Amino acid sequence: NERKKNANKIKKLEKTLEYSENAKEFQLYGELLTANLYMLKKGDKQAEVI
Amino acid sequence: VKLQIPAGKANPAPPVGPALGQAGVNIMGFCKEFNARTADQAGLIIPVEISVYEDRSFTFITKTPPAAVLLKKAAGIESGSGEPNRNKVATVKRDKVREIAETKMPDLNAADVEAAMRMVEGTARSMGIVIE
Repeated sequence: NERKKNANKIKKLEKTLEYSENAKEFQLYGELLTANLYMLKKGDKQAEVI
Repeated sequence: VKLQIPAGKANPAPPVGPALGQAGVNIMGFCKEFNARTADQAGLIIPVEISVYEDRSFTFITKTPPAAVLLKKAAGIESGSGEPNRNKVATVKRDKVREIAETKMPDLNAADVEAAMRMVEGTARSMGIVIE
């Protein structure tokens, strides 16, 4: 049990894990806005980026 | 504005593109001005102070690298002592103190060699290093 049990629960961990990262996307762009922190409005959605 | 950049690198936007993008300079233009003047090692670190007049007449003084950098290269540390006065993760010489004096006595900030060393060693204990 404990062998197969936790083998199952831990491949299950991995299975559930692979999906979401959602961090460096928008991290690098927060850095971009910090860089271009002089062309901004508080009232926009879009950006222009390099 | 103080910048802290390797002598051979250019166009790191995120550091100065803000810092003198409100000033509005060519990122690679000024960074290659910097490399042309300090045409030296990339991966190095020069402190460099830029002075801009009201009409955007920029000049700057490059200066000697940090003793942190020189002694990271000496001892082989990436971070300083995780706890100075409890961990010493790096070691140098009195000879190294004199080497760094002769390196940077232009930039050093006490008129005597011994008071220069007092400040240098204030920094050596700041970053937690022992002597050989």
